[PDB]
Formats: sequence, structure tokens, C-alpha cells
Amino acid sequence: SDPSSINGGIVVAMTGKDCVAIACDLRLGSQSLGVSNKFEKIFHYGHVFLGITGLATDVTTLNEMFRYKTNLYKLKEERAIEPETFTQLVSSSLYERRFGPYFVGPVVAGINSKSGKPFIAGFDLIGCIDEAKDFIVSGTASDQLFGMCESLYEPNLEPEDLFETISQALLNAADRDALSGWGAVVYIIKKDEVVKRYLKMRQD
Amino acid sequence: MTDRYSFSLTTFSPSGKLGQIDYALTAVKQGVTSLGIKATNGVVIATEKKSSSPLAMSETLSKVSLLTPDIGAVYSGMGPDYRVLVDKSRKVAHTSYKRIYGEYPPTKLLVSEVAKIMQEATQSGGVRPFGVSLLIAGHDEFNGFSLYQVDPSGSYFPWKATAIGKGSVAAKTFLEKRWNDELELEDAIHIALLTLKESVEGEFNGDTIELAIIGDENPDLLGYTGIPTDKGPRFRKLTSQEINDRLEAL
Amino acid sequence: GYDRHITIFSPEGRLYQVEYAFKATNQTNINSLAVRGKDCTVVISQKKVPDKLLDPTTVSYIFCISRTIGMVVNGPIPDARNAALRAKAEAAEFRYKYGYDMPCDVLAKRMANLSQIYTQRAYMRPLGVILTFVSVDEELGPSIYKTDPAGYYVGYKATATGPKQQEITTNLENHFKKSKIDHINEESWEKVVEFAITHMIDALGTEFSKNDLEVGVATKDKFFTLSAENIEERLVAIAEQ
Amino acid sequence: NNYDGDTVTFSPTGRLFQVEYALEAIKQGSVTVGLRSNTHAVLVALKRNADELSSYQKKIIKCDEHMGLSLAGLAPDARVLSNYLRQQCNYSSLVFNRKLAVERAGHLLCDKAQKNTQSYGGRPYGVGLLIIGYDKSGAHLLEFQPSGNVTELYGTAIGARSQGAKTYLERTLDTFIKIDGNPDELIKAGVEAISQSLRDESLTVDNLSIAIVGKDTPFTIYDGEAVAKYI
Amino acid sequence: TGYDLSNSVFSPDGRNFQVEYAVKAVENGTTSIGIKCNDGVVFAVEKLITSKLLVPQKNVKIQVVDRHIGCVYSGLIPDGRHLVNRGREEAASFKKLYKTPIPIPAFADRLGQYVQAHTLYNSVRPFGVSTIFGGVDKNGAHLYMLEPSGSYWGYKGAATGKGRQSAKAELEKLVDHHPEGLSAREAVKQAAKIIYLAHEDNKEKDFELEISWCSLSETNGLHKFVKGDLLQEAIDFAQKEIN
Amino acid sequence: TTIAGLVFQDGVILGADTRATNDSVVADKSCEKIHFIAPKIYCCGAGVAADAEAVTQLIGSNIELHSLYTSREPRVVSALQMLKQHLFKYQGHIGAYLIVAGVDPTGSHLFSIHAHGSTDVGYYLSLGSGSLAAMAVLESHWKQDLTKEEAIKLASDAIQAGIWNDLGSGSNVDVCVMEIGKDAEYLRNYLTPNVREEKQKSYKFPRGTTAVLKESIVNICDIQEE
Amino acid sequence: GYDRALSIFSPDGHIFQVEYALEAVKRGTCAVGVKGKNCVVLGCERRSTLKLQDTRITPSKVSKIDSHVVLSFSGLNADSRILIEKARVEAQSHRLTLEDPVTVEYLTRYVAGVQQRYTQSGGVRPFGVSTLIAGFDPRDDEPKLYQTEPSGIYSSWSAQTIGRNSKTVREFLEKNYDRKEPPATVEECVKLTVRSLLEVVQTGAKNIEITVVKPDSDIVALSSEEINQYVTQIEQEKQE
Amino acid sequence: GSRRYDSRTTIFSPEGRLYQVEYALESISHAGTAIGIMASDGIVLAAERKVTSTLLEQDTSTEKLYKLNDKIAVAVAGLTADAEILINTARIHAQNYLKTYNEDIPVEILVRRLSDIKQGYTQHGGLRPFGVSFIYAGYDDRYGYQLYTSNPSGNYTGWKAISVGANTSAAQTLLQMDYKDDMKVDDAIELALKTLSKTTDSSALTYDRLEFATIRKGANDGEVYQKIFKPQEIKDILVKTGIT
Ligand SMILES: *[C@@H](CS(C)(=O)=O)[C@H](Cc1ccc(CN)cc1)NC(=O)[C@H](CC(C)C)NC(=O)[C@H](CC(C)C)NC(=O)c1cnccn1
Ligand SMILES: [Cl-]
Ligand SMILES: [Mg+2]
Ligand SMILES: [Mg+2]
Repeated sequence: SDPSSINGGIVVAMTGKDCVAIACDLRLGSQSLGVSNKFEKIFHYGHVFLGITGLATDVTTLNEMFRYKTNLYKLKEERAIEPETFTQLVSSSLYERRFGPYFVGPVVAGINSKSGKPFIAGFDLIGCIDEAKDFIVSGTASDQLFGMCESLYEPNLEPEDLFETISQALLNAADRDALSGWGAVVYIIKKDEVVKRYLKMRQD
Repeated sequence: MTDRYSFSLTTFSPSGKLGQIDYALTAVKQGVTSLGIKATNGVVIATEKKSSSPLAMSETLSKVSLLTPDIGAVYSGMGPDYRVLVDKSRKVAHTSYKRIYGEYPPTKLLVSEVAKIMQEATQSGGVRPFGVSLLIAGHDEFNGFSLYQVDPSGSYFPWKATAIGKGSVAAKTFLEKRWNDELELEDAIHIALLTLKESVEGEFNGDTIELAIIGDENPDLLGYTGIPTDKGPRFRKLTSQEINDRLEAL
Repeated sequence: GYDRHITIFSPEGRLYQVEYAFKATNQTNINSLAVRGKDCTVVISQKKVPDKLLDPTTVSYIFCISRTIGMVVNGPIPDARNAALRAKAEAAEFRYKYGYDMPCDVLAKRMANLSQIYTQRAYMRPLGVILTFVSVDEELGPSIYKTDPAGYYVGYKATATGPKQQEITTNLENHFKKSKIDHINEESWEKVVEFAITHMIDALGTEFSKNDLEVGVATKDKFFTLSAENIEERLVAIAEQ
Repeated sequence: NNYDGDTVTFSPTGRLFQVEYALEAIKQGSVTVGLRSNTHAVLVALKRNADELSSYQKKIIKCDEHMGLSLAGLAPDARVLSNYLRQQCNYSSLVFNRKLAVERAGHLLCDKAQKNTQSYGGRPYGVGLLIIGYDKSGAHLLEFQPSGNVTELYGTAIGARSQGAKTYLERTLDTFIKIDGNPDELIKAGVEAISQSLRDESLTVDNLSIAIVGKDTPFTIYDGEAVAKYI
Repeated sequence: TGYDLSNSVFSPDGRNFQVEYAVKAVENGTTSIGIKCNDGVVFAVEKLITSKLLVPQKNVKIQVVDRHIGCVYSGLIPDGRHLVNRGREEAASFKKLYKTPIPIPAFADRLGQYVQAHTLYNSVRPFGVSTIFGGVDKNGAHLYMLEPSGSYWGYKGAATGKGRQSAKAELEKLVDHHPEGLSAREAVKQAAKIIYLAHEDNKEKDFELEISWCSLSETNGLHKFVKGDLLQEAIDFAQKEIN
Repeated sequence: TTIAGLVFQDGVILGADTRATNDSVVADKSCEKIHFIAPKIYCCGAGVAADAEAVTQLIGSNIELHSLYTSREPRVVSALQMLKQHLFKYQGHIGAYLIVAGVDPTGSHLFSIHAHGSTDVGYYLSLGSGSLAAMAVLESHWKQDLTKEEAIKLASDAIQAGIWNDLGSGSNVDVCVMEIGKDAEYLRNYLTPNVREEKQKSYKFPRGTTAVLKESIVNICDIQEE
Repeated sequence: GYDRALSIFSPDGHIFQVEYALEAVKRGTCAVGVKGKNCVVLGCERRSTLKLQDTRITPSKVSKIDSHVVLSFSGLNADSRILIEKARVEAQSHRLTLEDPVTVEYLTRYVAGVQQRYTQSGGVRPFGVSTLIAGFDPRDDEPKLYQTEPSGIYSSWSAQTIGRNSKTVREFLEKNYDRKEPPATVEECVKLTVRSLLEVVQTGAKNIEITVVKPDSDIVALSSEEINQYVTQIEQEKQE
Repeated sequence: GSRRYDSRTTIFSPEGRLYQVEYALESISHAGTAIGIMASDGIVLAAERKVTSTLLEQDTSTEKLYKLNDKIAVAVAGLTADAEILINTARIHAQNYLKTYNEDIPVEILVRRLSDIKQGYTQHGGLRPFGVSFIYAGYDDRYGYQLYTSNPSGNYTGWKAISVGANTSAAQTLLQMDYKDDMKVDDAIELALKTLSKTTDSSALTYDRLEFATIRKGANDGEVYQKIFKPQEIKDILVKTGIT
């Protein structure tokens, strides 16, 4: 009945030293029934990464929408969009549906190509921006993720330490939520290389 | 009480000319000389405040206009057409850009939007083309400084330096001799004032010349403090005093 | 030669319909003049009641647009009233939306932008009128702003409009060349009106009775027109010195 | 000449040529006569045939139980205007339980025809109408021209050669106005009037069309052997 | 040339020739007048009796607006009716919102702006009527006259149509000989006279007089037609003056 | 949320906390509740966070364009009128509760705007879940002709009252001072009374602690070119 | 909207815009339709002013409207696309509501109706296109060949040509086509179609295109070499 | 009324031609020449700028060659402003197709859409047609490399090599003379520049006058790369082919 928790799933993003990480689980369900264990929630438009939790149809729809918009942006501007600008685009686009919203919890992650500055942001379903320094959480186990992130996190982690922290935050949160899990993916993002890792986790 | 002009007033003649655009360019030719020069660390745009009467307060008539904090515009031709284009240019910067991306548009894209508006006057029903050529100078983070010309047709070209209107043929020859790629902003202002003296008959001073620059960020002109990222407008209109200072070193 | 019938460009780059709207401006054969004091803006205009059957109280080319703004027109009355009603509506709508009284210059710009649209759009003709707006603006002080059929507008220290505008203009030009200031250095509006009338008498070379003039005065927070008796008191003072 | 391309253009002498040309279509139309007394009002119409095989074009149209008209000019335009009258008569009945006044019916036709003369794209109506009716102020006869001018008359005629009938009625004025409580004699006077506009042809049984309305008489049309009595 | 073929086109003079051509239609029409009196107005009109077949007193030309305004016009009669119909809509929507009946100067502009609007576009024709109208409001009596251009002024006396020069001369005498003013019943009589005198320009056909009046004392400020004995008294007065 | 605004000798001052909450949890510990509208006109927003942000940004864009058109400094009454007329239109469905303050050629001004479009004029005002805690402090201490130094103290105190005593409010104190004839000064993180205490343990993991199934490089660049 | 009456009657009772549209058809490359006993063949001219063309991707002159009906044309190419699109839409719409594909006569009637609508609508000019529409009705083995034109008239033809020098190829077909015994086989029908084009085309085989349509949605376009064999056989028989 | 002033843009002449299309084509014949040449391993687009001034900022300038998506580009001949209206529409049609089907738009579908938009202006609306001819260069996985042209009539056709704008008669003769089917991109580059060099109304062909672009399936690992040549890169290729 509650759209944000039909399909389930989570996204978490963290900043580190000269890097960002964004991660997600792989579950798509119809409430109790597990349906797919390959539903990725993290997309990218050039070097800007967007995780989306919530109602799966809107997750897919918004991905297709932001691909569309960023493609036109690039043809007109003659450069890839940056995370700060994209964040504003995400907010704009969600708030224009203020009274018929997309039931999602988006999370922007990326490194500004000109300043080199790590950047993460989160939004509620109608586009209010939470531009955190430390971490952003989203999904059905957001409470669990807040609890993990808030204790596990420390600032200025190196890429390969940040991987461990964000992974353990995701995994232990997802195991305390019925509607998350079934696999997990972790992107480690640096200014000009991005590593993607699939995690081993309990499949219940 | 109907708008029955749903057909183009601009059409192709047998020779392939679009008459109304050509005539709009003729109106631009009769208009007062304006110019633009691009330096390494800035752009300058300039024109003569041709006062219709000495009783008129020419300060109130702004031929040089701020479009965004980092973009400025000047014209030659029909002033009323320019005024409304400035109004639409300012608005389109917000509606089609700032309210989407949370930042002001880059020079080329705002120019593109103005160009579009002028093109539509050249094809839409029941309208004549705009009788102006615009020179738009601006700066943005990824393209740097730039200067664009926009014609009644909706065509736009980027320039290192140019002139439009009355004495544009003579002025462009003058700019070709003086311009190089190592100019500082002060040097361009100096060249702008020299070039503009040739096309001016009567008085030549800070009160009869309008001149603005796209240069460094002006945090003093911002009006507020407390946000490190917002450093202030690059557009600045030179004062009557500031022009007369540079005319002594001329 | 249909380039002379609608608002499109001639081969010369000219809009003949705009130029002919300007000629309609002088169809009334009335001369107007506006000047600025320290605390006020005075506008005077010739009043000609040729018919004895006319009710002279209804013959006016001066309009009270808002409390603060007055508008004198040079041109045929139907277009004058068209422009007056629109200006009133615009001045009320402005106050409602933005919470303060519409400034004189902003109204002038708005009416000019409207006039511009008639020069670009073919189905609308230009109005054959020159609108001279006057107020004591709360920010700018005494203000004269004039709009024409071309959509051009500009501020003025003083101005004159009509068939003999050049004579009135040069008379005013010469006075401000002497005084070397942008206004009439005078405390009371009563004396600024006396100045306005005097310098029109000198320029036109004609004497006036109370019924040959029409006067409008802008002060802080109100614009008002003078009655025939108020003007008479003005004319008496001029004659007595 | 130059000023007759559309209805929106005045000539230099203040004339609307398109209206005057629409007026000309009435003159080409077949004659019809209207006349009344204090008790009854009568229409008489000379219907026109295309040739000997064809029917005779119907000239009279009923608008309500107490009102109707005869036409001269473009018959499709008379259909439009009559249909409008029917609706107005009907609107008055349904909403106000009130029979529409004949004078007010004229005013409505006038204003409908006027809109076509002042606006671009439209054309004037190319038809003249003679409206008869009996309302709360007795018998009435109206003449509608497509310029917009509607005129309350004792009698009149419109169409080709109508001037003959109109001069007759102008002489007979004092006689026929007094024909009260006698429908047949009032019809006779109308049939005699329309006879003044005939040349070569005469009034046959399928040629003639008569209608009448009055005090205790609904608007009824007579054609065929019902008008043989009056030939 | 070609500047007179389209409405809303300025000639090189600065004239709208189509509007001036509408004036020729007005000049071609029958004579109508208005007389402002002490506490009201009086309207009168010449109705040409084209034929004996016209019903007397039936083809009424003067029209009321609201309850307190009278309108008469010369020229294309249907155009005049279209304008009055508009006036009625204006007067109704004014009263609907503001409760009070529309003041006469306010009403005058509502027509003036509407007529003017028909000189702004080539898709419409100017009005082929000069309209004389007025009545009594809270500020007293008012008489107006409105031309095809949308130009209107207040008047002491007004006249338009074929006999306007004749009428105007007669109105100018009344203004000179009665500076303190004219009573309502006086104005009715003078109106009758002026229409009779102005009938020398339309002398071929005989005519029918029609008069109306608003007066604060005589009609309670309401528009009423002059009927019966008062109409006959005015006709007699007029007939005596021509002889 | 806890927002407040008050007037002093030759100016107006706004205050706000920095805690944004979803349900019972703390989504943001450092959010800006003081919104830019014009260089010398600001707005404190409580209620629905997206609605309050979006409404101020819109009016701020329209105020800028209006300023450009009229060649004048924008007025607080213009912002006030535009905000209320927009909020009224939406019948409280834009759940933004605002305190608008500023300086313009007319003088200094302070107004509150509720979600349904009602507006108040006051010398001190407070809105949001901590308004009662803040108003208690303002009512106890506010007086006429405050100095700027007293005004900042009182504003920050009113916000603090909310921070401590109200669960909805928390974290830091943002202040904006708009004084006549001077640039407005925006003071984000004016107070920082809620820095987290150091943790007992570092939960940084030994590398390889997490079990990994696959690895791959993501191509983020345009075209790898020949 | 733009409402101007472009197609109107002239004093002599002609609608010049419709007749001038036929002149655009007269300019267009020659198209010919010949129906046999168990097939229809659509021949089309390709003007050889344009070499360096890419014949894989260039719009082919014969278009499928459904799997069983085809449409060729002469006149303005851009105009033809609009008709072809509308027809293809109507073909699927008919299947969706009637549960049966269109007849060739129905499809022709629809296209003809669209062409007609443009000759008495405000703001539009007629289509500068005449069409040949050919195929077989569902579960029917009788060949169909219809012709439409800008005015909106349509009619059935044993054989017909349209476009430039269609006068000459109609002359040829009128003497060579026998109604009592039409081209019995596919070969004979194709040969008569190629022969008829060879009167006007004046060049070998690149300038001729052939499409054969047979019953039960059996449509195939002939290649250059297949057509070139017909051209060879025709002129070898002619040398005698 | 208004009828008086209506040019009637969408009518046939007695001969069955569309006046405005024909006159727009006459307009386009004065525009700077654009040449497209298709090879087995790529497409070349070469075009001559029209406004030689020394003061024109060439590196940020774009009058001739525009990108429609990552696979498809266009060369323009005619009114630049008109072309930019159409280009922004074509860019949107591409992205709509991508959003709907999750596949890049085939070249012919995009071309047909634009050409249909141009057609609309000749048949209805009473507006002037777009004074633009395009050369479309593109790639998709169905037909591979494709060249098309469209003109103001909305007619489009496919090509192996083609010219639009000025001196197309002279240009098409020269292309027809030297083109071959087994040709390669590097050869086509040379042909394009040689053709412009002979047909140009200018005294000599220089780098500051040209816009140049290639679409190659000679990117890393069998992808397709669009290269819009920078001014220095045009100057290099002019020296390489031996024109300057
Ligand atoms: C405090 C308002 S209160 C509880 O009435 O005193 C605060 C005001 C605020 C916060 C952040 C900004 C930044 N632009 C401006 C103003 N509002 C919130 O904390 C709201 C409180 C909700 C409306 C009860 N929180 C939200 O709007 C959050 C998004 C935030 C975290 C960005 N969204 C929701 O709570 C929510 C709940 N259900 C559906 C959608 N959103
Ligand atoms: Cl405006
Ligand atoms: Mg689980
Ligand atoms: Mg015009």
C-alpha cells in the first residue's frame, strides 16, 4: 500500500579522501515475494552517479529521464554535467511533480571534474536537498543505515578503507530489513577511475 | 478584434533573398555605432549615447544592459526592439535555465535563446523581424570570456572584436589593425575608445559614451557577505568619471 | 506599396505607419509643456474649446492615472483615452501584485513596451499619441517620462510636445543653459506653474486667459489638476510682475 | 468598385456595397406581399418554379403558433433566420411561459443580420423577410432587410416588381386596415395586391402561397387546392 | 494611395480614411439632437416617413440604457442598436459589481472605448453612427455625443445627421439667450422646434417627431418618452415657430 | 524547526536552527533555513522543507527580474505580497511557514507568512515546532531600541531555547543581520553548541574483511579513441 | 490557425490548385501498374540524373501499406509519405476493430478520401501525388489495382500508368493489354510491365524497379539482375 | 481584412511547383558549399564557411557542422538560425526514441522525422519553409554508414557522396568523376577537400574557412566516434593532402 516500500531496497553514499563511494542492494520484490536479484539502483551520466530507491517503476522512469536530460545538456553545453548542477536538476525535476510525486529516494554521488571536490547529496521524493559532508542514506532500511553509518563512518577514509566501511554499513543494515538484500554493489569513484564491486551476502 | 495575421510576413523573393531581414539589416546600418572587443582577462562593449534632445536625461536611457551577473548586451538599430529583447533575455535566463540548473546560463546558450527569439520573428505569423543587431559579451566558468553578435535573422557568430551600425566598415578595419590575442582589459578599453571616436561627430566624453565590461568578480557590488562561493558580478558598467579618466590617457 | 499600410520595413529600413502615427500626434494642434520644481512636477497644456456647445469642463487631455502619477497626451482623444485606461489598469495591477505604488518611469516603460508591440505586430496599429507621464516619485523625486508611437521613451528635465514644440523646447533649453540646473529652483508649486505658463507665453508669443490653459501638478503622494479659478490666480500673479 | 470586395469596407460616400449587393438578391427574388388588419395578418407569396417539371419553391415558413414569415432572395438564408426565430420564440415559451412579441422578434433579426455586416469573413444575409404575427398587442407586419433594417408596417411587398403591389396597398390602406373579423376578405386584398406585380404569368393553383394568423387563428399556410378559392 | 481601402491604416496625413468614410454615412442619416437642461436632458429625432404604410409611433428610434440613460443616433440604424446593446451589457455589469447605477461619464467612456476599438483592426468596420446620449446621475445632468472615431465630448447642445448645421445654429442661440439655463419642459418644446427647422434639409419627405427626456423633477431622474398631450404641445409649439 | 526574527535600532535580524527531520529521524544536521531572496531581503522557512525552499527561490527569481525591469532595489513588501499570493493560491498545500525580513529604500521590515497565505507584522516573531520555546525567550527579554549586539544575543538565545527544549529543533544556529545603509551579513553556523563528542573506538575495518564476488572497471569517459 | 481557402473555384469551373497538383504529378517519375490473372506488378521509373545514389537506403518507390497491399506513386515525394503513413495507420486500425485486414478497395477509398479532404479544407493545398494501390483481399485470389489522384477520385484499372510520359506508356498498354486474356503468369505480367516502361525510360535496367505482389501476402521486389534479364530478352526479340 | 497581405506560401504554380520551396532552394544555392562522402570504414563531412573575416573567433564557432547524437551529425547549407530550430527538434526526437525503446535511433527514422517537419511547412500553416538543406552523416547497426540529404521541400534521398549549397553542379560532377565504392575514409577526406578547392568562389582554400568532421567505426574496440575537427586539425589535414 505504501509505494516507497512495495519493492524495497537501499542506497548509501559516502565521501572519503579525494573519492566518493555509492552502494546499493540488488533486491526487487513484490512485498514478501522476491522477484529479481539483479535490480541495480545505481546509474551514471558521464562521471555523475545517481542511486535511486523506492518504487521500482519510478526508479527506472527517472533513470531514463535523467539520461535524456543529461544527453541534451551535453549536446548544448558541449561538456558533461557536474554533480552540483545535476543535484539541482534532480531537485527541479522532482519538485515539478510536487503534487503527484515520484516515490523515490535519490542519492547523487560524484567528483567535480574542475575542482576535484568529492560531492554527495540526497533528496526526499519532492526534491528537498540534503547536501551532507559525511554520508547519505536511502531506502527501506534507512534507519538501519543511519545507525551503521553514524557509528562506522569517519572522515577522510582512503578509497580502499572507504570500500570496507560502506560495504559493512550496507550489508549489516540489509540483514536487519526483510525487503533489502539479495546481493549488493559498491562503486568506488575517483577523479578518473571508477571500480565496481559485487558483494557476497546472505541470500534471504 | 482578431489576429488574422497567421501567415509569414517575411518570405523568399525570386532571387532567394528574405526581404524583411535585409531591410532590418538596413535599419541596423542607419543605427548608431556600437562595438565589442575581447581581451584575455575581459571583454568590453561600447556605444555612443546619441541624445535625441539636450533636455533628455541620457542616463535614464541604458543602451548597455545587464542580462545576467556575468553577461552584458549592447546594440545598434531600433532601441525599442532592443529594450524588449533585453526583457525576454533576462527572463529566459531564469525560466529555461536558472530555475532548472540552479545557476546562470553560459554566454553561448543565452545568446542561442536570444537568437531563437529573433529567428521566430523572421518566420512566425504576423510579425516583422527585430530591427537590431546585438553584441553580447559574457563569461562563464567552462567557456571563459566570449563576445557574440546576433543579427535580425537569428544568426550569431563569436567575435574577437567587431562593430555594428553606422561606421562599422571603417571601425572593423581599425579593430583589425589594433587587435591581438595578448590584450589586457585596459588595452581593449583604450582601443574601444579610440575606435569609437572616429564614428562620433559631436561631444566625446563620459556623458555621451556608454561603456561596460565583463571582467573580474566584484564582491563589493554583491550586496551581501557570508557565502564563499558567490563572489559577485563580472559585469560592470563604467561610470561617467571612469571613462573621462581614460580619455586623458588617450 | 503595402509596406506603407502595415508595420513592416520599407526598403530604407523605415516603418511608415509609425511615422504617420507621429503626424496624427499634432492633429489636435495643442502644445504641451512639462517642467520640474524642487518638490513638484508641473505640466501645462493649451486648451482649445472651438465650439460654444461643448461643455468646457469635459474637454481635457490631462489624466489622473494614479494618486501619484499624472499623464498629459498629445494626440486625438480616442487614442488618448485608450492609453489612459490602460495605464490606470496597469498602475492598479502593479500595486496589487508588488505591494507598492507603480513608479512614473516604470509605467512609462510599460506603456512604451506596449507601443513597441504595435510597431512589430501587424494586426495592431500604433496609437497616434505622445504620452507625457509626471510624478514626484518617492525614490527618484520629480519625474517626467515621455512615450511615443515608436515605443521610444526617456526621462526629461523638462519637455514640450506639439506643433510648436521646437520653439518651446529652445526657450526651455536657453533657460537651463543660464541656470545650469536640472530643475526650477522654487519651493512652492504655485510659482513653478507660473514659470511654466510664462515661458510658454514667451515661446508661443500668445497671451492666455484662464480658459485657454489646463494645468496638472504632481506633489509628494498626490497628482491633481488646477481649476479655472486656480489658473486665474496664477495668471494674475504673472501679470502683476 | 474598389470598396466592394468585402462587408467590412465602407466606400468613400459611406456605403457598404456588399450589403447593397445582398439587397440586389432580394429584387431578383420572386414577389411576396404582406398586409394586416387589427384582427388578422396575411402573407401572400408568388412561388417560383425552375421549369415546368419542377416544383414551385416554398416561400412561407412557420415560426410559432402565433408568428411566421415569407421570404424573397436566398432560401437557405431564410431557413437560417427562420430557424433562429423558431428558437427565440421557443426560448420565450419554455423559460418565461410567454409568447414572443413580434416587435421583439424583429429586433432579434435586426441584431443577427447586423453582426454579419460589421465583421470580416462573413457575408450579409441575401434575403428579405416579411414577418406576420398576432401577439398581446394585436396584429403585426414586419419587413426585414439584410442591412439590418426592420420596419413595422400596415402592408408592404418585396421581390421583383414589388413596387406595383406596394403602390396598390398605399392606395388601399384605409380599406384593408378595417377588414376585421373577416379572414377571406383580407386574403382577397392581398391576392389583388400581388396581382399588380405580375407580368405575363398569372396566379395558378400551385403558383400561389398564402398564410394567415389572427385572434383565434394559429399561423397556418395554405397551398394547392386550399388557395383555388382565391384565384 | 490605397490608404482608404483598409480600416486602422494611417494615411500620410495621419488620418484613418475608413473612419472619415463612416462619418459620411452619419452625415447621410436623419437629424437627431440632444439638449441639456437645468436638471436633466432632452433627446429628439427626425424619423422620415418614406411611405404612408409605416405605422405611426411604432418604429421607435430612441433607446433606453439601464433606467436612467437615453440614447439616440443618426446613420446606419443597426450599428446604433449594436452599440446600445453593448451599452446595456456595460451598464448591467457595472451595477452588478458596484450596486449604484452607472454614472453618465463612466457610461460615456464604456461606449467610447468600444467604438474606438473598432478603429484598431482591419478585421472590423468602424461604427456608422454618431450617438447622442445622456441622463441624470448623482452629480446631476449630462449630455454626450460620440463619433465613429470613438471621440466624445460633453455638450450643452448636440446635433448630428443631415440637418446638423441648421440644428447647431439653433442650439447656439439657446446657449447665448439662456445662460442661467433651460427648464425641462422648455427643452422639450425647443427640441421639437429644432427638429422641425432641421427638416428643411430633408424637406422632400414629411417626417414624424419623437422626443424623450430624463429630468430630476419631471421624471424622477428616469428615462421616459414624451407621449400624448406633452408631445402634441411640443409639436404645436414647433409648427407655430416655422410659420 | 525553530525560526525567529526581530527588529533592533537600525535593522532587522533573522535566526534559525539547522536540523531537518523526517518523521522521528535527523536527515540533516546542517541545513540552511535562511533563504536568499534579494541582496538585502532574506527568508526563514519552517514547515515542509521542499515547499519552503522552492517558494522562496521562485519569489527570489521573480524579485530579481522585477528589480531589473524597474531599475530599483527590491522591497520587502514586494516579496511579502508575492509569497502570500502564491501561498494563498495553493490553500496551504505548499506547507511553508516563513519569516521574511529585509532592508530597502522604505526602511527595515519584519513579517511572518503562514502556509495558507496570512501575514503578520511584528517586532519579534517565531515559527516552527520550537516557536513557543523561542517566543518565551523573546517575550521575557525583547525591548525597544535594541543595539545590534543585544539583538544578535536575543535572536541566538530564542533559537537556542528551541534547540534544547524542542525535539524538532537542533544542531547549530544560523543568523542573518540586515542593517540600514550597510551590506546584509549572513552568519551561517553562528553558534555551534552541538559538536559530537569524540568516539570511544575507531570502527575502521581490516582490509579484505568484506567478501567480494566480482570486480570491474567502469567506463565513465566519452569514446575511448584511436 | 491559418484558414485561407487555397483550393477554390475559378470562373470556368476549375479548381486550379487541384489541376496544378496534377502538373506536379506529370513532372513525377513514371509509375505503371499491370495486373495479370493471379498477380499484380508495379513498375516504377528511377531518373538517372541522380547517380552516386545509395539504393539500399534511398526511399523505395513502392511501399507496403500492410503485408498484402502495396502503394506506388508519381509526383511530390514528401507528400507521398504523409499518405503512406496515414494508410498504414488505417490498415492496423481496421485490423484492430474489424478483426480483418483492409480490402484493397477500402484502403484506396481511404487514401482517396484524404486526398479529397485537402482540396476543400482551409489552409491546406492538395497532395501533388497520384497513387497506384495494388494487392489482394484477405482469403481472395482476384488481383486488385486502383488509381487515386489529387482531386480525390479513384477507380479500378486492368492496367494503368501515371507520371511523366504516361501518355506514351498508356498508348502502349492500350494496344498490348488484352482484357479477355491477361498476363497468365508472373513472367508475362512482369515482361509487359518492363516493355511498357522501356517506351519511356530510354536507359537499361538501373532506371527500372519492379515489385510483384501475389495472393496471401506474397510480395517480393525484383533485383537489378532479374530485371536486366527481362530487358535483354525484350530487345533481342525486338531485333527482327 | 488580412487576406490582402498574405503571400500564400503553400501553393502550386501553374507548372505544379511550390514557389517558396523553389525560391528557398535558390537561397540555399548561394550558401557555402557542404560535401558529404561515405566510405566503407567511415563518413566525411566537409563544409565551407561563408564569412571570411580575420576577426571571427573560429575555434568556438559553429555555422555548418552540428551534432545530433553520438552516432549522427549534420552539415548545414542555408539560414543557420532556421537550421538550429530543426537541429534542436532532431536532438529531442533522438532522445525520445532512446527513452522509449532503450536503443539509439536509426538514421533514416531521424531523417524522415525532420524531413516530415519541413514537408508540413510546404503543405499547411501558411508560413515560409525552412531555408535549409542538410547533409546527414550517421551510423546504426542495421544499415551501417549512411549519407542522406533533405531540402526545404521535405524530400530526402540517400547518397554515397553528395554536395549542397553553392556550385553543387560543378561539385557533383567532380565527385562523380573520382568516387569509387571500395574507397576509404582517408581517401574520402582528400576527395572532399579537393572538390571544395576547385568549386570555391574564393581565391584559395584555407583552414580558417572550413568546418570538417568524420564519423569512423575506428574507435577503440568496435564503437563509433564522431570527430568535429578543431581549426589546427583542419590546417594539418590541408597540408597532408597538399592543398596549402
Ligand atoms: C523544520 C520544520 S517543523 C518540524 O515544522 O518545525 C524543517 C524546516 C526546514 C528544513 C530544511 C530546509 C532546507 N531547505 C528548510 C526548512 N522541516 C523539516 O524538517 C521537514 C519536516 C516535515 C515536513 C515534517 N522535513 C522534510 O520536509 C523532509 C525532507 C528534509 C529532510 C529535506 N521530508 C519529509 O519529512 C517527508 C515526509 N514524508 C514525505 C515526504 N517528505
Ligand atoms: Cl512590459
Ligand atoms: Mg535480507
Ligand atoms: Mg501594425
